[PDB]
Amino acid sequence: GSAKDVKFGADARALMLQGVDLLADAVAVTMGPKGRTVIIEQSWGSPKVTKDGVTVAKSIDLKDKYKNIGAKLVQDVANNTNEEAGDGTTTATVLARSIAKEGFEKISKGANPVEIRRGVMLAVDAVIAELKKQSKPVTTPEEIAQVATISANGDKEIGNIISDAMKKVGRKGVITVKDGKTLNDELEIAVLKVGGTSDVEVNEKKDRVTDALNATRAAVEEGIVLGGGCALLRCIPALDSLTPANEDQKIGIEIIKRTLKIPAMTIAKNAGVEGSLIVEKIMQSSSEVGYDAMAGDFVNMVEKGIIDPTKVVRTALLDAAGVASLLTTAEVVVTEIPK
Amino acid sequence: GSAKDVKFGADARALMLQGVDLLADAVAVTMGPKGRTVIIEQSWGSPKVTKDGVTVAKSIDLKDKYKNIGAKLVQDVANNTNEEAGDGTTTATVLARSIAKEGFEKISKGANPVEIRRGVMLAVDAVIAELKKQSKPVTTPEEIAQVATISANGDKEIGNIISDAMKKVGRKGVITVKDGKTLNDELEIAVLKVGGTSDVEVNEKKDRVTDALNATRAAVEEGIVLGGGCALLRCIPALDSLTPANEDQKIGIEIIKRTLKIPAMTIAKNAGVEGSLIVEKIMQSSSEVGYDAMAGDFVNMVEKGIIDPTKVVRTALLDAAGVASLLTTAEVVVTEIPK
Amino acid sequence: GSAKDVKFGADARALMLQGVDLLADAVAVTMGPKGRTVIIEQSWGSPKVTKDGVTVAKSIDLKDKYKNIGAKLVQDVANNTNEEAGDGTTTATVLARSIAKEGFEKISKGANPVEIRRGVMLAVDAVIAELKKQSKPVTTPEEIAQVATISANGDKEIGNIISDAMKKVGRKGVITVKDGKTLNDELEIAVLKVGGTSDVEVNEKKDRVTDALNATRAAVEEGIVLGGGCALLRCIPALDSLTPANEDQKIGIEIIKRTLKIPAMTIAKNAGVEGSLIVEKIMQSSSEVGYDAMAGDFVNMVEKGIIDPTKVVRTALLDAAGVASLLTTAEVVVTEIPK
Amino acid sequence: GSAKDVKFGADARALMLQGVDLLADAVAVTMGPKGRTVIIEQSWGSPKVTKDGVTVAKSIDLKDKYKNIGAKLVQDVANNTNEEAGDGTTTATVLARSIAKEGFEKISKGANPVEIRRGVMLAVDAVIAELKKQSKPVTTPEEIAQVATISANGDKEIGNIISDAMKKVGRKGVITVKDGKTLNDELEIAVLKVGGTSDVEVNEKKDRVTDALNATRAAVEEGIVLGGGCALLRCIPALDSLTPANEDQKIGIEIIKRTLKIPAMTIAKNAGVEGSLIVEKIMQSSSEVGYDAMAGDFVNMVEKGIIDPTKVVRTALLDAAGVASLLTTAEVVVTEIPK
Amino acid sequence: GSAKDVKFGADARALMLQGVDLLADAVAVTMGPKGRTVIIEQSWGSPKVTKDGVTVAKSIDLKDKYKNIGAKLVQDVANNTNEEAGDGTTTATVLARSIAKEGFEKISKGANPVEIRRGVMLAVDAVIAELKKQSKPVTTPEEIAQVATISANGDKEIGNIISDAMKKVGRKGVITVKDGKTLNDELEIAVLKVGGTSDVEVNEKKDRVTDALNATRAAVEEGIVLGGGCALLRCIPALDSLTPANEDQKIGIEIIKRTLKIPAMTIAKNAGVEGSLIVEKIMQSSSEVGYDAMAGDFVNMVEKGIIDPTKVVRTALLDAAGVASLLTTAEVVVTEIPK
Ligand SMILES: Nc1ncnc2c1ncn2[C@@H]1O[C@H](COP(=O)(O)OP(=O)(O)O)[C@@H](O)[C@H]1O
Ligand SMILES: Nc1ncnc2c1ncn2[C@@H]1O[C@H](COP(=O)(O)OP(=O)(O)O)[C@@H](O)[C@H]1O
Ligand SMILES: Nc1ncnc2c1ncn2[C@@H]1O[C@H](COP(=O)(O)OP(=O)(O)O)[C@@H](O)[C@H]1O
Ligand SMILES: Nc1ncnc2c1ncn2[C@@H]1O[C@H](COP(=O)(O)OP(=O)(O)O)[C@@H](O)[C@H]1O
Ligand SMILES: Nc1ncnc2c1ncn2[C@@H]1O[C@H](COP(=O)(O)OP(=O)(O)O)[C@@H](O)[C@H]1O
Ligand SMILES: [K+]
Ligand SMILES: [K+]
Ligand SMILES: [K+]
Ligand SMILES: [K+]
Ligand SMILES: [K+]
Ligand SMILES: [Mg+2]
Ligand SMILES: [Mg+2]
Ligand SMILES: [Mg+2]
Ligand SMILES: [Mg+2]
Ligand SMILES: [Mg+2]
Repeated sequence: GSAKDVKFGADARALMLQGVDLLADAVAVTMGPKGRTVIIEQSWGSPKVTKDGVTVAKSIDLKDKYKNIGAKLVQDVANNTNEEAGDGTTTATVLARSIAKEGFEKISKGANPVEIRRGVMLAVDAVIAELKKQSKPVTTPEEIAQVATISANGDKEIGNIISDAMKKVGRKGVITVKDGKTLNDELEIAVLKVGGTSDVEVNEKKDRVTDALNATRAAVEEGIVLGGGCALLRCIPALDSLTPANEDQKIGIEIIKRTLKIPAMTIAKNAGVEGSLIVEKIMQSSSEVGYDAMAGDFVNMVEKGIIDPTKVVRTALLDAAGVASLLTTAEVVVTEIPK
Repeated sequence: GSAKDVKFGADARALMLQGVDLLADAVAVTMGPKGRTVIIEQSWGSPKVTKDGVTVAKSIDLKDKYKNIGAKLVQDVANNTNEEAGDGTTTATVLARSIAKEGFEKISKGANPVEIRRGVMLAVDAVIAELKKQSKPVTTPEEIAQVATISANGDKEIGNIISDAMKKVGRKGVITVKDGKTLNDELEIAVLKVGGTSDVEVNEKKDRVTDALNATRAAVEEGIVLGGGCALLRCIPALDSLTPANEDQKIGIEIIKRTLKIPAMTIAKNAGVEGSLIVEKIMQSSSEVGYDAMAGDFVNMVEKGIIDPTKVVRTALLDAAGVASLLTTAEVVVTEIPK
Repeated sequence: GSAKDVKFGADARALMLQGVDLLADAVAVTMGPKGRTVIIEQSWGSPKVTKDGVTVAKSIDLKDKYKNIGAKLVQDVANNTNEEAGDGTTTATVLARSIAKEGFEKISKGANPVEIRRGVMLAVDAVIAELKKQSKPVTTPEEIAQVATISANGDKEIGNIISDAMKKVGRKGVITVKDGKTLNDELEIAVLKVGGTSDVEVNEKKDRVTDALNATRAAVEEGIVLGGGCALLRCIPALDSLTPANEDQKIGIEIIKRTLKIPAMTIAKNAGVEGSLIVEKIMQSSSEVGYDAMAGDFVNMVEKGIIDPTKVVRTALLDAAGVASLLTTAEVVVTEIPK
Repeated sequence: GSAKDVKFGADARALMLQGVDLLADAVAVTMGPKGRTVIIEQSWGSPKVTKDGVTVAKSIDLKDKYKNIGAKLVQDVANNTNEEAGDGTTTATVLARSIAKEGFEKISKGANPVEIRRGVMLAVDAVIAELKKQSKPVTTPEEIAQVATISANGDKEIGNIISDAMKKVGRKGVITVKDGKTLNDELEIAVLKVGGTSDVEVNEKKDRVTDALNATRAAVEEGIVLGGGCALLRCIPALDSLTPANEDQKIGIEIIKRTLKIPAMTIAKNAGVEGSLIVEKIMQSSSEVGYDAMAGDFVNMVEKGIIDPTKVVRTALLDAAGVASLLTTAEVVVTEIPK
Repeated sequence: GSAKDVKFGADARALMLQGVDLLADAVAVTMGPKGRTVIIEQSWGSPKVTKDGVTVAKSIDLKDKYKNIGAKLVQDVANNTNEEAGDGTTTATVLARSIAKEGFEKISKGANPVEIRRGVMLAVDAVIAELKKQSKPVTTPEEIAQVATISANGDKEIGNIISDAMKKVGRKGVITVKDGKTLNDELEIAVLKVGGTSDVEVNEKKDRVTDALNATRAAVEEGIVLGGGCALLRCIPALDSLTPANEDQKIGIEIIKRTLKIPAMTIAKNAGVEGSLIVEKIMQSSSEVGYDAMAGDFVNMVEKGIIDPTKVVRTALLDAAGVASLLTTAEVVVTEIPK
């Protein structure tokens, strides 16, 4: 009914990529241990300070229709990752942005983006198989504490509290988080009360505790892989083994291969160092060796406790790859007229 | 009641042709195996990515009144083709655009567009008779699988699932598509669950599965002709045999004869090659020989499985020809004032 | 109550004649066998393509108040002709435009437009008497078929269907038209189902079938005269016989005499030839000889079947003449201020 | 849903710092004995004249979205300090502004604001421990009178009335303030009636009496420290003893160390003298020696009666530090479009 | 002739003070060893980078008429100081700004600014007498080297070159500066060639060499006092000894007494430390002890070589005080209308 504006070819792709880049640049400043926070103005009260990828993504709406379409697709990526895992939304956002950019710049007159998407799906399936091959189950409560601490932005006390809750009520016991009226966090028999002074602080801490609980639930329901994005880096040889069916599938496989390095470079970049050199030295190093951004040095991640649930990284990669690959098949964009 | 703007002669025809060209150019980028997708912004939620001709056509509304009139007529073509067949909307759209363009360009002071329309109807009846003469019934389930795969953008798994459903519940059994909550497609006794990661992917896959089911229902209800637009190409000698009654009917017959080459040229164009040379080599080739765009070579279509239901192409040609021929008879266009 | 704008003399007449000319030029492109169609944008859905004079006239509303007054008067002419006959609206529109133009052009300081209107009424009464003298009753079903075919824009099948209906249910039997769900027209016992592919096509065909039914009902309720506007051309000697009472009545008689040639010239003009030469050759020819526009040659009207009901032409001439003659008497025009 | 504006890096930090500086500069003109008042226009009646920090803070709302975000955060600081103590809102506001300013000015590419916030929390915990170590309980009613007088802007009669009320109904007795209909303050058995001539005067006096009652309740529920900001100045050696864990924690500790001098400097500034010299001479002086701004000379605070509840200063420092340190971690600010 | 705008009272004073503050804030960032540079856009070529006070002052012209009047007066101060000394323009600018500010702030209905100006003149005469009493003549070439190095922004090579030139051509010999075509500075028999790479660098170095030569010429023509603004700080007791004749002269004497501390505070402020504490510790210290900003510690000025010509400081103080005191007598300002 309403009048529509139709955009063709690389112009619409460029506008959507600008929107995706804006949303992903806003989200990616909160990734890793040395990541900052984002203040979102709240209409009815005090602003909200958050380090969560999905919370930042869902709060960004753009005036331009095509940039808003791209932003909405990235929000879909982040929301799907949040609902199916509870953690890993920033990683999914950066992976989706990388895949979308790689697919957009590789579109030519003779290229077939549908077969590129197919090759992306096969590459992601291979990477997921490698990740499942590289997982190790959680056998000790210390691993649970390490996972909770890593997912709580390196907070020892949150991990200790979650480990105590899992010891008290069992590994599969019901655990919930409710805001506390005191300065410190406490545990009741499980119910977690979050300490703080203002509502913004308790909300940020509650978001981090919820992320830690979701991540440790995923880590106990599935295996454990290395942290820092190195688990995704170790799957490049799996893609090297695969053979393409045609040129477009080769393009998609190379897109996924280039994207697999993105989380580690983002984590290093937030730490103030050069991500490319860090990733190159990680790949040249041994399989057990990774990069600690908080300490800023190459260590053994299992010993240091830098580990991630394999479910979180698996679902983040899958959602980001699927949505971005579907996006790259675009040729025409139809939007409503901005009345 | 409301004030009206009245436009005469070739100016209104040019404006309506511009609207038709815009809508058809938006639609035609999704035709054939190497066709891209279209993102349509949704008012209430995430945008919709589709490769369906009728879905793209129905979502385009223009501000200019005359361009909107042309777009509405092309939307009528696409909607009628979708309702009476369930597939072939893009072919009907491109055929309607071609017929409208040729009819508009052949209008002179002494020309009679009504007799041109009559000649167009005679030519289309002859082509439909030839298509019915060239059909072959479906006798093996492998033909059903080939038809479903071709109508599902070359997806082997969709064709296999539909063939399994037809084996289990019979050729005339009740089959429906419902969105799945898992990663892969599954069959229940028939009900199809569509796999995916996000809603956009499952919606696109559901649209393709519905297209495949409608096309295979048409293919079992009627005969089978060659794919790739070659079946419509083989009917040119039938038009050569026909004799006109006057000059206007000859003009209409030549309009239909030139339009018959449009689908194959569009399919080749989406593949990144020159449509004219492909169509010429197809016409010089044997009757069984057609052009495979995915493989990009001249093959035997029945052996390779590039086949189409004759009902789909028949109704697409009929609807497009009727509506476009009625359009070409225009001399005056009356629209409402854009208050 | 509301503020009014008052216009005097030839300026208001010129504006009103501009409005009348616009509406009549829009309507007259659909007159005769070689007439085109008009697309009218519909607010709630798809546009409507029509060849009907009254349908085109009723859909034109002008922003300018005086042009809209003229257009409204021409719409009155067309609607009265449609209601009292069911056919002949385009002929009435062109006759009304011609009479209004000649009446406006012949107004001077000493001229009396009321006596000119009186002379117009006497001339039209004489022409109607001549038309009644020249009529011949319908005695054979072939005449019914010819009348239906002529009134259905030369469609043989519509005339055959209507003749079959009149044979089945009698000449005065109840016959109605309802839209069909199939490709071809069919008859039930009388109910007519109209075939087609899209709603626009069935609507145009329904309008033509309704026109044919109304025209054949008029032709069976009254006599038959020659088609192509020749019947109105044959009444000029009747006006030559008449003697005026004063100068103004002579002016009116000459206005009607010049207007009597309008329909044939319009039919020839839509055929792409010179109307003046065709009318002159018809007048120099024999009484039985007329001009076939579809064949583009001078033939015998009765033998070829180009015949019209006398009631349709009689009422079209009467309505057009009355309204236009009343129109030409204007000196002052009062309109509302365009707030 | 609504369109959002996203600002990155130091620009958003500068805008929020401008908003914070505006609100804190408005608030800080009312600190100390030589502080002025603020008139806030009331929509429904006469304006309100107040010397209360939270009342001034809550009444300032800025049009610019980022400045409004900063102002809202400072309002959160002031409101939390008012709710948890009843007094010390101006001190909390100035401390929060100072901490936010130093945190913003120390942000670099390699700096980690989260670890800076951690160091700030450690330093504040150390300062709170020192304040608890330096407290002395209230043992005499003269101390209650001194605390009430200090918190009532040096009003002897308010302190005398509150001391009489505490003698009559006990230290923990229920005491409330109600506006009086007479010129002078009176006490009933406890209910305080505030004297005055106009509603503005009685409102200002009621605000000061409520502040005095809350402060003396805190002073009787906890210990007593030196006034004039000297108690917060005496805790710098406690920070000197502390050792950092890394560079960012050292930055945070130095931020808190520099902030600890803010209240005394502001009190001196409102008195028309140089705050830096006063603070330096206070630090060089003995522990019991502080600066009397009303007398404008260095005296013994306990003997002169310049004392503060330790709870008020403790909670003001804690709230200001927490909220400001959370603010300094900002990198991206998302606001609504000013429609 | 041209229309005039007249401003009365404190509004014009505030506008002129804003202009003076703008110019002085621009100039004062280049004072002391830790002073930055100023880039002034040149109309005909590359911009000019300078650390010279008069060069920055003369390049600032304001659009507002009253601010431009204040800026023009400060430019007069700087130009007179440059012409009569060759050095000390920044000190004169900051002294003039301080005197103007205190004079403007101390104007009341009963105050007499003319007698305040008189008291300022007596105070400045007393300070000049103290400066002449505290001077010591140059007896060694090492003192010449120290003076040249101090006036050349601590450049050892410039001081060495100037000392060599004075050894070669005598203490009163003719010495000039000409731009060099080589990378390093050289001396010919005296002519100084300034090294560098581009014109901006050689221009900045030439300005510093000219400043050093003018300062050492003044230092040999007159005595030597302590650097860092300590020489002006040591004259406060001389003002303490003076007795006023009335209240306005006391106000002027206190204005000069407060202004005498400005250069040292500015030098400390440019070094990133608190000027008030540095000045207080300098005044509490011994007469020979001053503050080295480059080393950032309290040292012996004569031994370290931080010395200034007494003529430069004397003329800077005299010019600044005279012009600013004349300015403070303002009551009415008349400007031209900005056509
Ligand atoms: N100390 C550390 N050194 C290196 N990498 C780390 C460290 N702590 C966490 N990480 C990595 O940073 C990621 C956490 O980023 P986060 O902000 O939680 O993004 P998301 O919410 O998308 O998981 C984890 O994948 C983890 O591997
Ligand atoms: N591999 C192939 N090679 C050549 N032509 C193909 C191939 N696959 C499908 N086609 C042709 O492309 C058409 C399908 O286009 P499609 O996007 O479904 O348009 P529509 O929806 O109008 O049918 C079919 O008519 C088929 O003949
Ligand atoms: N083949 C023909 N040759 C010449 N005149 C024709 C022919 N067919 C129809 N006509 C004339 O054209 C007229 C029909 O015009 P039409 O579009 O029906 O206008 P209206 O609706 O006002 O009758 C009839 O009066 C008839 O005499
Ligand atoms: N005579 C005085 N000399 C020095 N400091 C004082 C004097 N009276 C009060 N103060 C200080 O001023 C502060 C009171 O400021 P106030 O306006 O109450 O701010 P707040 O409402 O935030 O406490 C107290 O902390 C007290 O230490
Ligand atoms: N190392 C130093 N430590 C302290 N003061 C210094 C040092 N070097 C120079 N100064 C002081 O800084 C002043 C030089 O400032 P400058 O930029 O030359 O201003 P101006 O051009 O007005 O003299 C001198 O008066 C000198 O006393
Ligand atoms: K994050
Ligand atoms: K399609
Ligand atoms: K007509
Ligand atoms: K206050
Ligand atoms: K300088
Ligand atoms: Mg996380
Ligand atoms: Mg299809
Ligand atoms: Mg008709
Ligand atoms: Mg108080
Ligand atoms: Mg100098």
